[PDB]
Amino acid sequence: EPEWTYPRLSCQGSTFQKALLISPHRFGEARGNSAPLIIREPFIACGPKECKHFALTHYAAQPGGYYNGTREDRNKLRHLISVKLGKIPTVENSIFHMAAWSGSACHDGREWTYIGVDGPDSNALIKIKYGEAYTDTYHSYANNILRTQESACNCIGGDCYLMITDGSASGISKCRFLKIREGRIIKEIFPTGRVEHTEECTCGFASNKTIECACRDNSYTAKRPFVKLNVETDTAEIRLMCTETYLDTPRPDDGSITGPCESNGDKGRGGIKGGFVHQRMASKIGRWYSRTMSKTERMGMELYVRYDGDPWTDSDALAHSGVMVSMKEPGWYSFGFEIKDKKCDVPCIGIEMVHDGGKKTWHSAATAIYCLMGSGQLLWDTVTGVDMAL
Amino acid sequence: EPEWTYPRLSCQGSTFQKALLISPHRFGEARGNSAPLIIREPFIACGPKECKHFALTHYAAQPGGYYNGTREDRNKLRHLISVKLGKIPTVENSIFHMAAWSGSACHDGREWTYIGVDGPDSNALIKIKYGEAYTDTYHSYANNILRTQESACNCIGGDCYLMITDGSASGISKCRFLKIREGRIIKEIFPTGRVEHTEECTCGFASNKTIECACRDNSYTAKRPFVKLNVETDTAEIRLMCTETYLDTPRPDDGSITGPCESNGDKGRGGIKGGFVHQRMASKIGRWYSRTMSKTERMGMELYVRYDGDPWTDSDALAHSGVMVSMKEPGWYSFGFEIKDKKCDVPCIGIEMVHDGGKKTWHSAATAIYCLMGSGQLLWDTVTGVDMAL
Amino acid sequence: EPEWTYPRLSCQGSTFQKALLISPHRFGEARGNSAPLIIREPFIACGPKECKHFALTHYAAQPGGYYNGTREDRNKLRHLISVKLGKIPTVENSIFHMAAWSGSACHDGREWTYIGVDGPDSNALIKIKYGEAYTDTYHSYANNILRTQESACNCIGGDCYLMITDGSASGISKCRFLKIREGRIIKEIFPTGRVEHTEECTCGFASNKTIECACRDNSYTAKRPFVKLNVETDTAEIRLMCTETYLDTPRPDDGSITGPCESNGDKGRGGIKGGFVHQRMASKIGRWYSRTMSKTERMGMELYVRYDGDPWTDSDALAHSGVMVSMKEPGWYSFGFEIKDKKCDVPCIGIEMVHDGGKKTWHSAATAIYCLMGSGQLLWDTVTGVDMAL
Amino acid sequence: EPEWTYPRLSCQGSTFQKALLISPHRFGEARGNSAPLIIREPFIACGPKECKHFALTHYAAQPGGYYNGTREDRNKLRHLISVKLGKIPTVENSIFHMAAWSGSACHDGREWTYIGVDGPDSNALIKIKYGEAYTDTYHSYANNILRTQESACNCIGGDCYLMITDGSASGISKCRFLKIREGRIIKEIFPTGRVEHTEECTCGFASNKTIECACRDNSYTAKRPFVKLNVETDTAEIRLMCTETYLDTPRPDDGSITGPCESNGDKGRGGIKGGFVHQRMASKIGRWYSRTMSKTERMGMELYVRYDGDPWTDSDALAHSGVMVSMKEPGWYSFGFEIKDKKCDVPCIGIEMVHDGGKKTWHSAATAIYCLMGSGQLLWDTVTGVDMAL
Ligand SMILES: CC(=O)N[C@H]1[C@H]([C@H](O)[C@H](O)CO)OC(C(=O)O)=C[C@@H]1NC(=N)N
Ligand SMILES: CC(=O)N[C@H]1[C@H]([C@H](O)[C@H](O)CO)OC(C(=O)O)=C[C@@H]1NC(=N)N
Ligand SMILES: CC(=O)N[C@H]1[C@H]([C@H](O)[C@H](O)CO)OC(C(=O)O)=C[C@@H]1NC(=N)N
Ligand SMILES: CC(=O)N[C@H]1[C@H]([C@H](O)[C@H](O)CO)OC(C(=O)O)=C[C@@H]1NC(=N)N
Ligand SMILES: *[C@@H]1O[C@H](CO)[C@@H](O)[C@H](O)[C@H]1NC(C)=O
Ligand SMILES: *[C@@H]1O[C@H](CO)[C@@H](O)[C@H](O)[C@H]1NC(C)=O
Ligand SMILES: *[C@@H]1O[C@H](CO)[C@@H](O)[C@H](O)[C@H]1NC(C)=O
Ligand SMILES: *[C@@H]1O[C@H](CO)[C@@H](O)[C@H](O)[C@H]1NC(C)=O
Ligand SMILES: [Ca+2]
Ligand SMILES: [Ca+2]
Ligand SMILES: [Ca+2]
Ligand SMILES: [Ca+2]
Ligand SMILES: [Ca+2]
Ligand SMILES: [Ca+2]
Repeated sequence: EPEWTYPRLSCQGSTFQKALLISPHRFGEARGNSAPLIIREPFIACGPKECKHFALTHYAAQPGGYYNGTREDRNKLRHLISVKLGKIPTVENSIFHMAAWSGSACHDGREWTYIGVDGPDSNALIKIKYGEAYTDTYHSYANNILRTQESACNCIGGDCYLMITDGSASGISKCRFLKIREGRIIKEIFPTGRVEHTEECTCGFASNKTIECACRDNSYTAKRPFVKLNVETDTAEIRLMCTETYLDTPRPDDGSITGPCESNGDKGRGGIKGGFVHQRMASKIGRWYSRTMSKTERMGMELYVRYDGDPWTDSDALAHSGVMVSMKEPGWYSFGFEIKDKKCDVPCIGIEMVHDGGKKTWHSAATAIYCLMGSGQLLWDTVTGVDMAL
Repeated sequence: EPEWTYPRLSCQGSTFQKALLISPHRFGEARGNSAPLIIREPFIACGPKECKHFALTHYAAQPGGYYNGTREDRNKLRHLISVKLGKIPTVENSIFHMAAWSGSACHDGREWTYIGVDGPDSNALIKIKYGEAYTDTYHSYANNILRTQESACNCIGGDCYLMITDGSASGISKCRFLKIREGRIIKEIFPTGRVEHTEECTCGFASNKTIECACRDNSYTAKRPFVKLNVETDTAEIRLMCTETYLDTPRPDDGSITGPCESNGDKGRGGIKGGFVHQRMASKIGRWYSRTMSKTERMGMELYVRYDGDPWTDSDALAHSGVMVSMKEPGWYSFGFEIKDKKCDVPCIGIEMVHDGGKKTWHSAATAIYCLMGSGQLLWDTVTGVDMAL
Repeated sequence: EPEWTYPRLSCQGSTFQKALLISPHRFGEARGNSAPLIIREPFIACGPKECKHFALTHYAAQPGGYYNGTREDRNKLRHLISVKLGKIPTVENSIFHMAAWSGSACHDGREWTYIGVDGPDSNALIKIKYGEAYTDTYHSYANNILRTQESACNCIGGDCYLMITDGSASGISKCRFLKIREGRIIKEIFPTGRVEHTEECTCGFASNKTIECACRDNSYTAKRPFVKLNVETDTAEIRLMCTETYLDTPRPDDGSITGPCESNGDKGRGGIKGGFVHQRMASKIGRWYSRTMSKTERMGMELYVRYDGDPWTDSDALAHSGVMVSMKEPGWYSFGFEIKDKKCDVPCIGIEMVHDGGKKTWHSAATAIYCLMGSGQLLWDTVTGVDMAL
Repeated sequence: EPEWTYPRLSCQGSTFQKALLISPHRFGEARGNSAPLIIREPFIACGPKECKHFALTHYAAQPGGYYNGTREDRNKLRHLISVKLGKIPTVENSIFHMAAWSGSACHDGREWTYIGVDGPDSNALIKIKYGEAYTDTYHSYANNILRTQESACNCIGGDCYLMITDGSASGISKCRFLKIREGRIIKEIFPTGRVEHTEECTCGFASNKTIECACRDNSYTAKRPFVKLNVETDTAEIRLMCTETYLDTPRPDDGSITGPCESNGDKGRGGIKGGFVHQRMASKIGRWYSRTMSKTERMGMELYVRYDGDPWTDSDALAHSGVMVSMKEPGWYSFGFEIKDKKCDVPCIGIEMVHDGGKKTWHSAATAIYCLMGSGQLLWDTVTGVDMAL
């Protein structure tokens, strides 16, 4: 039958470049004839032959009559959808997978696993589907909005790992990792370390033995919670990223948080999901990240890379590697993913560029993709091109 | 060739949970750019690899100009259509299988069999199609609207069984079962027992030897005719469900039908097609059923279960297992179906949620899907989200 | 590689029944959101796994701004298109195959052959495509609108046969048959007999040795030219159908043409393409035909069958076998085709139901399908359901 | 695996004929319900099984609200897109391959390679994608709009060759050829000879050892730079076509450029990309070319051929072989491509037919296709049928 997928060394390259923009709302004018779905929280996951562009829709299209409520996060209509990457996610092109206001998905070499969360805020539910079949669920353990990544989960040898968390957006949210095999939870991993708040982890394989995640702390710091998960022992430990280049929004000025690596610092309340992807080379490991250009608003998006070291102990600034979205453009969630070439994996970061005109109108997003490509430096930025008044 | 499908034991689990909502008319606004088909009597049937969401279209879209007639049942334009479960049944996404104002379909492991009925009321006709080929028909035997299930037929080792019935909607309608192999009827099975009115059976496998059906009596009782068809002998017997939880609409209060199990009781005229699906375990069988929350109108929908016992003699209440559709929301036909996971079958119930705004405007439906998924209790209900004035 | 296709015995059955209606313009209202293509001359051809519904479009959709000219037969924009049978032929669902104002197509077991005719009226061109590749052409031999069937060609052992004709619509048009193998003309067959005018032949296999065609004579008779083509010798002879049930429109009353089988009779000028398909049984051959209900206008469509005999010498009336389209509905071109079941072929007749409001508005058609199905008699008729004012 | 593609001898034939017209804006009326994409620089490339129709979209549809900018060449929204040849390149039918304002693509027998260029004018970048994976890039070497073919690249035994160029549009632009294998550049080939300005090469195989290109000189001459690239040594040489039939637009009258073959002549500034395709026979090679009917404007398009000889020294007129687009109709870029029949290759030329209504309104194009087909002479021209005011 198909072989189980494993992380492979990354394809040769030393800079990211602009790849593709899926800007569905370039076709949503009242005088046009299209039906782009109103979405937020897009992410991409690839199998050996194809990538799927996922998102949580509000089950409404532009132009339409259901714009009121599209700036709300959770409700009974939101669903996990996808199209093949490169197709415009319209009413007719998309697949509705399950009811969900928080999702994830990944391919293990043989089939797709889709994860969706819905239920009341105080008692929500992780629902897992493997192909066509709904296969398992997991219960709220802290009864305050159980939720997951909003990016791809990660499979090795048929075991797919997924961060879930539950708890207050203003207090404690201790995340946990599920090991899912063929749609069924075969292990629950309870992390050790700086565990007071970890959510919206962007995860990937550092090697066949370790998964790493750059996460969001919505209450205490602008440094990202950084997870190291040993896949063989099924143990995880979390400590804050020590780099002075704080990747969350809001954040203080770089290098202004004094004291040891663990110090929380100022402007900790609030957050944003951030891009992170690995370049696995025979000798070294590159960790690529993205953060907004604004320190306080979801505007702009810049690339950073650091080779080797320990993200937990190194205060050194990450190397600035290009402006993907200028400060004039919206820069909201970003996520890492990998495209499978014939013999190696191509690391990419995707960026959600939300069209926000507030609650009085529709609310949705475009997705920009940057990927490792050749050498030199990043050459061009992405604009969505949408005028929200049309 | 691929091999014939057989019922297997159900995937482990102990509660249903909200799975998927296909609400096409969320995109049918006059200022939108979509063409959801006007449909009624939706149902789902799955093969080894995919599920198809079938329905009986009025061959008209919303927005459109052919709303006069969409509250009629039978007319020369009605057709059986489908999309892969998860696609929006729109004009371009659907496949039109045959002219039909009554339908069923199922997969035997190798190919799909589609059943449609059309023709004048006095002389209607069952038409069978295997794949692309029209293979056989069956004539009206009581000359009064020959009709069928409006839910999946059931195949075992290549033999697919189908309830057909014929006769007065407020009188006698003695059903019969067709045994169809590769699109040709190879046997007629004439049931025994309480046979005066059985229609719209929701059937499935209780094991490899027995198919059971929960049906509608539109004339005499609010209790459901319960069919047990022995697949090895190709014989069937029907008796009324004895449970005090009357599953039909309209119905009297639970437990008010005094006297022996077969007593018809009060508020017998009228009916609704009802959900029913089996959870086969090694030494226990679960029978899951759905009924409206209103005793008289097609509003709401609640889940019920009972493990083991004989439906024909057990007067005990069914155990209530969640509100799938609130009293506020439409709850029309419901049906059972199973999804094929790798080693086991997943029981589900789907719910037709009709948008009823009277004869004065368009008429159509959403489909809500609930499936056995994990443990605990059912967490959330479904709303269609459609404002019929847009 | 795939086996070459051959005619097989027909599936068991003794009556045709209503199968499917593709009425695209049920979705073309000015207030709707669809784009049905404006077409005429539809036909269907099936391979082992799928049928394709072909037609000549005017390269215009309803609603639209290019209605003027859609009642003209030939122009530089017309093209042969198709969708999979059961899909609505819209702008996006259809495939444009080649420029063509006269077409044909058939599958030989391995690939599809598409034939299209365009060029000036005095010097047009047969163009043949095999899969993606344009492979051959044939030249006008009488320099007066070279044209072909407007129905499926017929392949046996990899040789596909096709009627083409050229000459005056009011005078002599001596048809010829091409034997095409893998897109290339390997033989030209010059018919013998009553050859003064044969066009728009509907052809099919009577056996592995003989192809037969019921054709149109636009100038001299209302009896159809009937072709018998021996596939082994590659010779064809044509004589008029002798049945008193004249299948052309216009036509005199049945049985009013006195004299021998060859007599032309009255009301010979004008014509219509007619349905014809074979039911090949081990012992006997049924020839199924269709003609309009009106003797003079393209209104209504009735089925007729005759078993055995010689169509050239038998004056006997064909057996009336059902009203497919009533006299209130449009009945224009009709064609035969066969659907491949697992072990046998299912004969069908398709009917073009044109929406004609004259030259001041759009002009297009619906396609109704009737197929051999069970026993008894034909039970229901087809209406397109379209109101040309919406 | 499948094997590598090699040029083969061409299918037998001696004239081109009108094959297919893809006119998307026949469906772009404000009162219609379609979304044809606004595109320019279309081209076609075929693999063993299918052809893809590529183009450079402005990421806007007709009707729509983003027409300001559609007469620009380079901007951050331009993307390489495709549909299977014969599908209408609409918003939902197309696949968006990468951000690109200059492109090429071709199939090597196993997979597709897509090439896009974007980035600032002074520092643009070639991006290569093999299948789904972004595999390599190539930097600007003259810092003045690095660009490529806008027609198919060409693969032999897995090596795909591509013309890239860089430099002033009214000065020096010395092209280079990239040899790409499975999406990675394995060699740069620096041409020899008349090298001062070569761009938008239309390339193809003259045999298994030589690729030839007919290119555009936008600065100095109306004669086309003619490249002969030896595939075995990976060396190229460029000299101007000596034919008195100048293939560029603008151009002086045929034969007015006096002096030796390499004389630049008059009306050299400005240009157009031009069609060119080979007809390989056992002992003769046919070179087919297209040019506008107007000597100064992009109006009309005529076919020309010459068999054998050396394009670099033969001053003889090319033989005129038909009007494909009349003086009345737009004739913009043209390109060559080959379709793969079972045993041989079919030469074709496609023509971009731009709808030009000025800067004041939308701008886009149809594509007309002519292919070698049978014998005789070319019979009919192509019109787009689009009224730009609708
Ligand atoms: C489950 C849920 O509602 N998650 C929210 C998320 C969350 O709200 C914060 O992370 C605080 O915990 O914030 C945001 C956000 O954009 O700030 C988007 C998410 N929207 C959705 N996932 N639908
Ligand atoms: C054959 C037919 O017309 N079936 C009717 C059905 C029927 O009248 C009752 O069951 C009484 O026999 O009622 C209903 C209904 O919703 O009450 C829908 C069905 N409509 C369709 N399935 N088309
Ligand atoms: C090639 C052509 O123009 N054929 C005509 C056809 C023909 O005109 C008569 O058969 C007389 O020879 O008539 C008709 C018709 O509907 O009467 C339709 C055809 N339309 C198209 N094939 N486009
Ligand atoms: C790279 C680029 O911008 N190419 C231009 C091209 C160019 O200006 C000339 O060849 C001079 O170098 O002209 C034209 C043109 O139609 O004249 C189209 C191209 N547009 C695009 N392919 N996007
Ligand atoms: C991971 O392990 C698999 C299976 O043993 C191997 O194919 C793959 O190349 C390994 N990845 C590395 C070395 O990064
Ligand atoms: C039914 O029998 C088949 C073998 O004939 C087996 O594969 C399947 O598991 C059985 N299922 C039940 C529920 O007995
Ligand atoms: C036609 O010939 C083929 C090949 O010999 C055979 O398979 C088929 O059954 C024959 N058809 C008849 C007997 O009608
Ligand atoms: C080129 O060579 C290949 C074998 O390497 C052969 O298949 C093909 O026919 C040849 N074509 C020409 C034009 O020489
Ligand atoms: Ca924070
Ligand atoms: Ca739509
Ligand atoms: Ca009842
Ligand atoms: Ca006639
Ligand atoms: Ca459309
Ligand atoms: Ca020039």
